[PDB]
Amino acid sequence: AVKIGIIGGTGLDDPEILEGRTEKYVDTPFGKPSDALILGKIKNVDCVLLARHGRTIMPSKVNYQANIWALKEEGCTHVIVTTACGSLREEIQPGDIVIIDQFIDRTTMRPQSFYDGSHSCARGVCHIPMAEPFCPKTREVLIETAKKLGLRCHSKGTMVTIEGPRFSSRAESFMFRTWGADVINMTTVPEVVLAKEAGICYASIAMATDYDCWKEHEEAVSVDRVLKTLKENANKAKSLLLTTIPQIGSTEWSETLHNLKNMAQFSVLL
Amino acid sequence: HHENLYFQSMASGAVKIGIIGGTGLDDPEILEGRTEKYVDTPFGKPSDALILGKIKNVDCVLLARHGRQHTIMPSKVNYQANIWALKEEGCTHVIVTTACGSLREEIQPGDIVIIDQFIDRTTMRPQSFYDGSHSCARGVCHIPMAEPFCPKTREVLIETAKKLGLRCHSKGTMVTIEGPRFSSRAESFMFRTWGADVINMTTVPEVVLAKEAGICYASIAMATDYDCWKEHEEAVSVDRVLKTLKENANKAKSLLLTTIPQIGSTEWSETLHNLKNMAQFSVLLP
Amino acid sequence: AVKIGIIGGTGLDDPEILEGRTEKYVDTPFGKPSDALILGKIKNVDCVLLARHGTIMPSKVNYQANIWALKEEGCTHVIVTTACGSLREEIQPGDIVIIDQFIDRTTMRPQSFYDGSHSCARGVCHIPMAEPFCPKTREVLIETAKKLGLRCHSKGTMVTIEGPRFSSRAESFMFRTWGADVINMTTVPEVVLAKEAGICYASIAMATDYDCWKEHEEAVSVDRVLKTLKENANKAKSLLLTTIPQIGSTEWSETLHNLKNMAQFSVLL
Ligand SMILES: CCCCSC[C@H]1CN(Cc2c[nH]c3c(N)ncnc23)C[C@@H]1O
Ligand SMILES: CCCCSC[C@H]1CN(Cc2c[nH]c3c(N)ncnc23)C[C@@H]1O
Ligand SMILES: CCCCSC[C@H]1CN(Cc2c[nH]c3c(N)ncnc23)C[C@@H]1O
Ligand SMILES: [Cl-]
Ligand SMILES: [Cl-]
Ligand SMILES: [Cl-]
Ligand SMILES: [Cl-]
Repeated sequence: AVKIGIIGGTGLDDPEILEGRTEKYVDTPFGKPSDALILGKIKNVDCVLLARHGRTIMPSKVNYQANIWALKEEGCTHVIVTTACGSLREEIQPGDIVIIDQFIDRTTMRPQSFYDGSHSCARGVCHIPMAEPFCPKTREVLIETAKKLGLRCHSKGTMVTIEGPRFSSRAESFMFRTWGADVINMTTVPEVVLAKEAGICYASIAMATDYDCWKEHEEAVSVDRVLKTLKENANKAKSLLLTTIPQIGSTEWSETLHNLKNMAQFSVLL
Repeated sequence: HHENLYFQSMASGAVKIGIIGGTGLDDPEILEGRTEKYVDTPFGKPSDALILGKIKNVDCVLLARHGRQHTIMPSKVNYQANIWALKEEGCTHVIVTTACGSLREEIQPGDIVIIDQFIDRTTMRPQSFYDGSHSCARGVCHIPMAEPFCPKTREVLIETAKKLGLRCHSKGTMVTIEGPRFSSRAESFMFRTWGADVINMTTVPEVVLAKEAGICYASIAMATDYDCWKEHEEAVSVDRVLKTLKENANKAKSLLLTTIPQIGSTEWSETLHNLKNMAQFSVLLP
Repeated sequence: AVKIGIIGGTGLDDPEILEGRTEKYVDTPFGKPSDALILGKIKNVDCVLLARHGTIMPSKVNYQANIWALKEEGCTHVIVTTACGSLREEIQPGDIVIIDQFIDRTTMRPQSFYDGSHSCARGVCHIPMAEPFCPKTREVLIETAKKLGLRCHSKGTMVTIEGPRFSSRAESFMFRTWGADVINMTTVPEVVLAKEAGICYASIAMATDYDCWKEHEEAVSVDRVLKTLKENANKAKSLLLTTIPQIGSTEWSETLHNLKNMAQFSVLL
């Protein structure tokens, strides 16, 4: 029974889309999620929407633990998120989609495990594998769905997640390029890590909104530029989600989820 | 439009320089109309009292980063309180000095580096005023860092160093490490490959916060050692840094003393207006 | 008077090895060590054994308390063993690496005793890290590995990640480009703190996997690490046991004097 948690689900909380709507504030052993969980069906598939920043909060301080724990406890099998990001590559243009497959962690202040010694709900030490952080099957549906829509889309990409809330210096932007990063943001880590500990199939839709500050004869990133590009291109990620959702619903998952569950279980030392 | 014109003394309808690490400037021969003032901020107490006065007829505010008696690790300096206090005093500009390690052969111990970029290797440090917990700084601030250092100040610093005939480097990338330990040799080498030119423990987040405050910030970096990457050269130690600082402090002091009046006679309204705008348009609110 | 603190001393707590055994729980100004200190003689050399995980995630190990306790017991030397991932083809699972450098990728960890909050450690300490690992110990380790005929690497850079998660593949690749050779979760800040304490510290790294960078190879997992450790723990144990008496017979007065001076002259008061 597929149930899709959606974080950053641009415009999905709408009576024309979300049927049987219901809104639910929850508590978790890690605290309160960013906002109420919005429950309903989209194209006959059970979904749970969660707004990452609420509606106020810096990326460093988002309660990623509470957010993922809540989605797990609601019964989500899948999580699909959207994020804005900066492009670190010429061929990734503003407005393009990137179905990211890897990350580089540049965060510093963020808890990244549920298994923190302090919670009876998550006993022991968890060393979760991260060789493949993102759900391959969901990513493949995202890719094929983008092609069906005729959208500019990149099939793979490495996201460097910085601590923020400041944007990167130019020396930093250049060094990230040399480390192999393709796109840059402030939220992928530790969301992806925690979803993996929870045995959830997690994938990210990244939309490039600027070229950070590395580029020649190009204007550097600002809040205003991001906000304008998002406004011009949000419709893309929304169509992609909306078209992906029913395909997730009709796909077989038992083996995929069984392996995720085993991987998470055998990562824990008691 | 408006020209700032005078006629028979009358005009129709203001630089203040915060100085952090201001080597030897707290001296009656230099600082005229001295006054000393302990302050509170919404982010706590600054490292030390603010020393107020005029230097070559320009209003200045001196602040010791490690406090009087150099008692605090770079990780635990209250950068928020320091920058907020300088802002609240009315500083338009901040000029700091820092010691640093050289990562490049051509940056010799004793050389000045007018840095233009940084690489953050800190881990423990608040880097914004807009932290959700202060009514004085509401919302989320994503401040741009493409050009972290005030270009106009940097230019005056460069041209002033040339006038004095000092060995000086016009650009440079500072890697700021968390400390208080110095870098391993593997770290030192990797920093070189990332493009860092000098190394220290304080530039981040001082530079970031000044930018959020709409202050024109520049740094005078003085190389005191070659860190530990170098052949037929002895590695950094507290004692080597101290010795090199002592031999070379007169340089940064002259540089400042000669820069100060040039900042005072330069036009800033447009520069500060743009900084103010950049800071304002960085903040998100519902 | 040589006294060897041993962290991760796989199988040394045994009546056939540790003579005059005694077990001692201690308090330090930085809290409780991971576990009791096990005191005794191994091949007539005074040792102190400490179990690093006592259960506890690497981020939350009390490295300060562990090193302080070993210092307070009089340890002149610390020799540790660590599992690690290999970032190089020629460092095979089961190999020993006598590491000589580190790259810090930790974020949450106190790395000094001189934290402003302890009268036992007043002021600011800027310890040098050009040579984080005791050269003389390392040389004995290398020569001893050769005598035993073990596969051993004379140098190596350890990247210490925060954990508890393993690295992504993008991370694994980038660590290679930075010059790291092996990967773990504990070397930093253990090595740093031992240096502040004036202790000659060296590390025996045993590769247990190839992390996740490699082709035609299966990625790291808790189960793979554990299996490889089980098959190869004997090697580090024989190496320690054979190193210990050579440390005992070596002259150290100048080496320790210089470490003591280096630590002392690092402190601003
Ligand atoms: C209300 C809409 C406008 C928001 S602008 C600030 C957002 C954008 N987020 C992602 C983001 C896009 N480009 C980036 C870049 N170059 N570097 C790092 N992050 C990014 C992070 C952040 O919290
Ligand atoms: C005035 C007291 C001098 C004590 S020496 C330690 C000082 C020097 N600061 C800068 C500094 C110079 N060389 C460096 C190097 N190689 N790496 C990193 N920082 C540096 C950092 C620190 O707070
Ligand atoms: C006895 C417990 C075994 C559980 S496996 C997880 C252990 C192994 N430690 C070292 C370790 C080996 N391979 C590594 C890799 N690829 N990356 C990072 N650390 C490693 C870190 C950690 O605390
Ligand atoms: Cl880093
Ligand atoms: Cl983000
Ligand atoms: Cl510094
Ligand atoms: Cl480890």
